[PDB]
Amino acid sequence: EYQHWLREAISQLQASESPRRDAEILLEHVTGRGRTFILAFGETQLTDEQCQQLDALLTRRRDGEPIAHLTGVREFWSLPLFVSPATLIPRPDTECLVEQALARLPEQPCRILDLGTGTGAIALALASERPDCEIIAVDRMPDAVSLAQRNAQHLAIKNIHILQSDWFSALAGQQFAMIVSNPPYIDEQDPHLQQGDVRFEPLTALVAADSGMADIVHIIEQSRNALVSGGFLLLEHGWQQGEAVRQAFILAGYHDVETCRDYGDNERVTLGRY
Ligand SMILES: Nc1ncnc2c1ncn2[C@@H]1O[C@H](CSCC[C@H](N)C(=O)O)[C@@H](O)[C@H]1O
Repeated sequence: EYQHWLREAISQLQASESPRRDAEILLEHVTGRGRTFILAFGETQLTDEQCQQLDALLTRRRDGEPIAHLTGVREFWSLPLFVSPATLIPRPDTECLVEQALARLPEQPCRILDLGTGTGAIALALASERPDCEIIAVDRMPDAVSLAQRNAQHLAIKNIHILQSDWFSALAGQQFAMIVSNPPYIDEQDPHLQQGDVRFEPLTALVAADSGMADIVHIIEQSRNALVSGGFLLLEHGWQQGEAVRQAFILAGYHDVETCRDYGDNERVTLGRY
C-alpha cells in the first residue's frame, strides 16, 4: 500500500526535521495526487522507479537538503511558488508582513514596491488580491530576478515588474505610498546560520552587514527619502531586532512606529510612515 511506503521513510527523517509531512508532500508530488487522497487512500501503491526515486530523494533530505528544494516549489502561505536555491524559501512567518500590508492597502492600493522580492512571494500574494494597484519587485541576484519573473508568469499575474539593481539603485519613480520588504537580517556570526535548513540557503539571501541591521537601516533611510507621504514602509526582521529596528525608523522617519508580532514568538514586522 502507500502508507507502508511512507513509514519506510519516516523511520529515516526521524531526527533531521519533524518527519511525516516531509514524506507526504515528498511523495505527494510523485504519482502525487493530493494529500487528502493519500490520507483517504494511502491504500493504493506506486510504480517501482516511481518509488525508488523517492527512496533516493530521501538521503538528500536526510543529510538536510530542504524539502522545498527537492520539490522545487512552495505553497507560499497561499500560492504555488517555484523555487531555486538562489533566493529564500518563503517562510510563513511572513504573515505579519502580508497581513498588515493588506490591513493597510484598502486604505491605499496603487503603486507599491516589494524590496528584495526574491521570488515574488509578497509582491505576488499582494498583487493578486490587489490589481487595483501595481507591484514592483527587485533584486541584486539574477536568478531570483528570473525566479520571480517565472512564478509571476505561472499564476499569470498583472502589472508587476521585477528588476536587477541595488535596492533603490535603478529607482527614481518613488511615488509609492507603500514599500514592503523582507531583507537579509542575520548576523554574520550567528550560530543559527549553522542550524538545519539554513545551512543551505544563500549567504546573500541571509546576511546583513552591521549586526544584521545594515540593509534594514539602509532601506529605511534610503527608502523613506522617497517622499511617500503617509505611505508606509513595512519590514520583516528577526525576533531580536525589534527595538533596534524600532529605534532605527525613528532616528530616520516621521509617523508612529509599530512593532507587530508574527505568530508565536515575536515581533516580526515593524512599520511607520512619512
Ligand atoms: N542590495 C540589494 N538590493 C536589492 N535586492 C537585494 C539586495 N540584497 C539582497 N536583495 C534581495 O532581497 C532578498 C531578501 S531574502 C527574502 C526575499 C523576499 N523578500 C522573500 O520574503 O522571500 C535577498 O535574498 C535578495 O534576493
